[PDB]
Amino acid sequence: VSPQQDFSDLMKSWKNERCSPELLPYPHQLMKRLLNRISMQSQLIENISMGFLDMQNESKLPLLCMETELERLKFVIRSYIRCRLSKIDKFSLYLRQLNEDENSLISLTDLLSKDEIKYHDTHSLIWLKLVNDSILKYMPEELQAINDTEGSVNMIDEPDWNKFVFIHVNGPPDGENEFGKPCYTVTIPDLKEEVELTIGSIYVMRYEVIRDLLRDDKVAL
Amino acid sequence: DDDNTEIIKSFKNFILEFRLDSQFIYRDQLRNNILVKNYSLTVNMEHLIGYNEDIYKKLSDEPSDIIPLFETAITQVAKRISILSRNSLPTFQLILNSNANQIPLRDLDSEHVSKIVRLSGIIISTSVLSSRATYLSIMCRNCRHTTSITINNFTVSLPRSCNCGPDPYIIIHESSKFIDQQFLKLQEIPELVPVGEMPRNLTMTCDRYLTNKVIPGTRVTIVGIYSIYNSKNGVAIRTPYIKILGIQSDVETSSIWNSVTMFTEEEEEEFLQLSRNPKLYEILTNSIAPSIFGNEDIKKAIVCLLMGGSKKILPDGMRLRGDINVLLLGDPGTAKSQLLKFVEKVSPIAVYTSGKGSSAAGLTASVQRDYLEGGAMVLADGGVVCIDEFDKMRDEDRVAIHEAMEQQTISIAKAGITTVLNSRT
Amino acid sequence: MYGDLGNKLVLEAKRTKQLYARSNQDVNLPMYHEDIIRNILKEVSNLRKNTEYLKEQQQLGMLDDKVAKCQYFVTLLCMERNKRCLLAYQRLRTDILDSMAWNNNGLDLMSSITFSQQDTNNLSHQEQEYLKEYCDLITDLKSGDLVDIDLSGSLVPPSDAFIDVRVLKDAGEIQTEYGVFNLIKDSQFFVQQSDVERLIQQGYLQLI
Amino acid sequence: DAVFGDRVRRFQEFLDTFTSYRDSVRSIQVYNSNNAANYILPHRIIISLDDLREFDRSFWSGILVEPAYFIPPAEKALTDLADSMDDVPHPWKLSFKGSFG
Amino acid sequence: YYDIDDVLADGTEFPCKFQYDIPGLGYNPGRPITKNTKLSLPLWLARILAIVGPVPFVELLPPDMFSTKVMNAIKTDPVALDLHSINSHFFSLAIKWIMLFSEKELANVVSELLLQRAQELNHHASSTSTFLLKLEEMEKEIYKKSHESYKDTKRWMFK
Amino acid sequence: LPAHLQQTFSPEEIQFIVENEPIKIFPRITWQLITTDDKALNNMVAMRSTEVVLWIALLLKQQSKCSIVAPQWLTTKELDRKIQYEKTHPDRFSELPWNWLVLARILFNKAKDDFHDPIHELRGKIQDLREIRQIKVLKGLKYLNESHLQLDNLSLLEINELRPFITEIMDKLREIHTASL
Repeated sequence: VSPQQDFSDLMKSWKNERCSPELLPYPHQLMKRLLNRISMQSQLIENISMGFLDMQNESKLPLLCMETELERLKFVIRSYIRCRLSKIDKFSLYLRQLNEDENSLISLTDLLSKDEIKYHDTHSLIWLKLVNDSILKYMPEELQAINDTEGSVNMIDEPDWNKFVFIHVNGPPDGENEFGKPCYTVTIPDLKEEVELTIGSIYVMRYEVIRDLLRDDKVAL
Repeated sequence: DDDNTEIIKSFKNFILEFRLDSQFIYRDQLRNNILVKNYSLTVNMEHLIGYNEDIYKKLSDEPSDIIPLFETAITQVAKRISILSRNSLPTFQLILNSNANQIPLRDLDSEHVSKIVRLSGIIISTSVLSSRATYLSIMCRNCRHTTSITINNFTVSLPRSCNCGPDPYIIIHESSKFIDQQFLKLQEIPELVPVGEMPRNLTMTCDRYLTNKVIPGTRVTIVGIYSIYNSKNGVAIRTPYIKILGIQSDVETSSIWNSVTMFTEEEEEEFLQLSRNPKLYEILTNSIAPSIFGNEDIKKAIVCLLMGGSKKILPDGMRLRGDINVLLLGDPGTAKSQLLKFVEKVSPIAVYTSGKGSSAAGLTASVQRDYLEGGAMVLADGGVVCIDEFDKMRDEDRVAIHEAMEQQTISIAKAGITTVLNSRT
Repeated sequence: MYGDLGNKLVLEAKRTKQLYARSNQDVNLPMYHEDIIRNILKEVSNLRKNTEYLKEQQQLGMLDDKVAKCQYFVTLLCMERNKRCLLAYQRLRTDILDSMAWNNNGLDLMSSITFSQQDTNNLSHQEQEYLKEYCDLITDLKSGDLVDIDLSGSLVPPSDAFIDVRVLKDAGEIQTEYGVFNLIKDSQFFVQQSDVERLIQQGYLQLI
Repeated sequence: DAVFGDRVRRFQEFLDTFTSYRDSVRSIQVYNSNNAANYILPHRIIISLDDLREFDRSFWSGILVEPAYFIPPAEKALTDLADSMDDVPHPWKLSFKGSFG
Repeated sequence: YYDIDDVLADGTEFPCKFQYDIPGLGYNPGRPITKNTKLSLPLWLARILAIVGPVPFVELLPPDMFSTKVMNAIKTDPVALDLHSINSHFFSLAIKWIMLFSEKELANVVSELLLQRAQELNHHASSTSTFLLKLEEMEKEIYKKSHESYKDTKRWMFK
Repeated sequence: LPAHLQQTFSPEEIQFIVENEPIKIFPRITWQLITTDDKALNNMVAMRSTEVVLWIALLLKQQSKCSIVAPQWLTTKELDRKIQYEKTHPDRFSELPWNWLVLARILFNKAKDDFHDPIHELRGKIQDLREIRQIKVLKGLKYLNESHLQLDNLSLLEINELRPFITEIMDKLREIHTASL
């Protein structure tokens, strides 16, 4: 609940995002309390900056500090969402097929932002509308639908769960998953026998075997 | 030799500690050189003299006794960088190119012999490669002493001691490590200072990684030591040569590769922008003869010539070709003989030969004995050939031409070579 | 020979990636090819015409022959092939495009989309409608935050946090926002990263 | 020089497992005796480099890197195998096809 | 798929002969194509013709590029081998043909070749010469990406 | 659309990250400010060490209102035990601050006059420890297999430079092999 922690989780989310091959859940509970918090301090600093001129017929430092800080954290999330919108641009179709299907969790108000959902549907719409008056006129009857034929394929791709991601293993020990010799976690790849995993050492593997560790935040990326 | 230890310690301390703010230029020069497998280093003297004045004081004093202690000094460094333990790693060549003061060719007379001399001249022809030796084993004809001789450079006779004698030492060529050598021969530049006399040409030996670095005919600026060799031809009369360390070509002058089958990118862009011109043909026909007036049919004909044509390899072996031929024949003032000079410039690979060829090179493909000596039809294969006085050409090669232009191939039965090459010209 | 025009088209698509790669990225796409794709569309119309013709012919003459299947199979693939080309090209074109709409709009005070994208009219109007609709699409994202963004800019993090900008033949003074920087050719402003981000994208500032 | 012996015993094994060359040596030994019964062939056995990699890479890299120490023990081994052939009534030569390069 | 490398990879010709006769030749005045005719086909159409049939429509004769001479020559010196000359696509292509014909044997081979190039391509990842010219297009693209990470990290290293 | 890089981090971004690590300082000064994530501080006492985040130390160092402390692991006498321990375990990469490259760039630009014996020494040391370690990575990179690697203790910058390469040719390598069974 502390500010510092929300920030550490912001950074964590940012890294996990730029690393992974695919989209991650939209963390509204935090990102919204920060989107309120910055609206607060950006008003506050302009207020203290304006009140400062009244004592003027001293030290610009905490103001400069504050402002630089705000530039840094207003950069962070802007990288975040400017990235996620790109992965939405790449996965728009996949997500659509994920939405038409019942199981398991569709976009809702969670998997995407209430702001992002608009971006998604509108981009999707104007894209289909572009290709529609451009190359489909002139429309193949089988190719009317944008979806699997199958082959090849299309898109479908790319929920690619096998791609490699550098991962650094961190999390609180009980002394849950620690089987020795050093520590957690399993592993159990499908194709191969366990390594398994050691915590003070970064080990690159597929994204799929570790997705559950990612959920728990037991390994940073 | 504690002194050589003292010198080499200074060279290591010059490579490891050198700082241009803040990267270490040399130390990284080294790594980035061993990875590509270049096995060389280029020192910049200004940095050197900046670092210590002393080591440059000795290096301009007796270069040929020192420079190899610098080689071993640097390769002893690449041992600690490129690999780690607790092979094989040749001792790198150093190439040092620096400003100093240009010393023209005419002004080399003694007195600076064995003192590094920067200079400038146009290379005449490059001599065919031949190997010197670097590390060669040697066994005795009798006692069979196994001696590994590290030859350096810095000619050197073999040791006679383990009857036995006088010189019972054989070179084992199965274990001997070899390097390469070139022999440039350079004629000083025609601008200065020929006066009324033919310009002198000093013979130069490039070696290792500078070899084949320079196409003959390109202006260069050599650095190297200045030194003398014997070569019996008295008394005593030893003749002058310039060892090269290391060579640096002028920025522009066929540095290569001016002929890349792919070019760059922005070039495809602007080309594909030129393909979009309606007056493209028309504007090209205006490019060829800025100076030459009239003659529009010729003017266009050149264009359609340069661009080649349909080329078919279709079975059977008979292959039709491109592209055509052009006759400019007519009385003078036609500028045709100048126009050809122009085509010669434009065409990617072109050889202007009016003859009867000229001067000592036979009209195109030519048989010379040690093989094809390479000529117009040859040296200029796969492109444009420019001929003049077409009616004034010799008979025997006239046959060759007549037969060549249609089937693109000329057969040469002269002497011990019966070859059947290919002129796509 | 059958579907090869698409291979040549995507072969041409490749060179724009080459021009976006190293690169340097100035945009300046040569043109959208309407002609060659018109050839493709005439070829594919040919195809589907023979397809429905033969689809009529199986109903009468072919009488459900084992061979017939092939035409509806193989030639069908060809349709897909053109599609595989036509979209691959097209998405590539949208990738080179939307990013441009990203990094610069453009930027303060956008305040309108103008003079940008040297392609202009040379690029197809069908894409330009998509484009204007797309920057109209991103104006709403600009209008949700409230962050604030300021998103189009600052892809590269602030340091620290004051810089020095050297004028580059710009007039000026057009700096109305925040303050009248009073742009003046041959004048460097010891100004904070704030207005630098916004003004550097236009082309006024030069050295960061 | 027990290592030169090693090279010979090593190249021995390569022949007769697999035996794909041995039939050609036999063919050379037979054809000339057939000319002896009549009323010319150079004696050398072409070795495809192709096959050498399947057995030993260590001995494969050697023939390229340092042929002076390798070709002659392999050769003495080939003569040695030509003499165990049939029967009585020469250095030969290696060839090296390749698999270049 | 949308990337240019794949859709270009499908463009390559293969020597595949027909199992059956097919009147209505789309290639010219046959009209049918006689059985066991060897016709070069691009990969895109030829890919599912080997599946759909229980005898497939095409034999899938092994491409000259995969000739056992080649798969042998790449086991000697890959690093000096010129890939860009033969196809030029290899990994983009070979990856499809290994699945299509379901050949295990050469996996272990190409899986080796691509390590051996790369232990060389981390060597030109440090800041060409001639070698850059003989890479396969897609491999080449990875060289851009690496060289750019390095260059940029060096330009960040100082000022 | 992030354009560059995009899959790997930018060299700058990893400094943008590391500057979030706190380190001790020696303030010359004797508002508030709460800021957001700092938590610090009661007015800093001159000639008294305290723990604060990096980007602010750097910020207050440009104004030379504070003197940053040198990290205990940044020393030449300290580095010596580290290269000694590194030459002698050619396999493992030893123990790294994980930021050490980027702190080695950053703290040398400004803070340089604060270090005891900073000159021509430590840069010589870390440019070395950034040599044998790099070649050890390129010679440990021959053993590549899917899917596993031990990169053990390795810097963030070192990760970032070679990332596209490894996680690309792993995606050509593992891609045939998963798919050939």
